[PDB]
Amino acid sequence: IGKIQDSLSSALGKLQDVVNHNAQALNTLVKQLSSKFGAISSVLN
Amino acid sequence: FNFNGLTGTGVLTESNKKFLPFQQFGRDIADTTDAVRDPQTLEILDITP
Ligand SMILES: *[C@@H]1O[C@H](CO)[C@@H](O[C@@H]2O[C@H](CO)[C@@H](O)[C@H](O)[C@H]2NC(C)=O)[C@H](O)[C@H]1NC(C)=O
Repeated sequence: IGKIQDSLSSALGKLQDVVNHNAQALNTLVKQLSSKFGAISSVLN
Repeated sequence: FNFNGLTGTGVLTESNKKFLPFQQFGRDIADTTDAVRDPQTLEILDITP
């Protein structure tokens, strides 16, 4: 039990992955609010 | 609000960031305006939704 504590204190990639994927998708969603898709601008004003 | 071209909506608040003395407004990651500089008094103000 004393070695678990060292090996961690010094591995949680499966938890870090989930977080990264969700953030990478939420950023791609917002970065699409600045494309024209074939219009004169990206702003309704 | 309209700051010499920047058109937007939101609450304006006194800031504590420091632009460089040629930068007008600040942007976030994902590219949304979140700070401005008032042209007349030259102070930085945050823009919250
Ligand atoms: C724009 O004009 C206003 C006045 O019309 C300037 O305001 C002055 O600011 C100084 C601060 O350095 C004060 O001492 C003066 O009393 C202010 N004048 C008035 C009438 O309030 C303002 O500074 C100008 N913009 C810039 C960037 O200088």
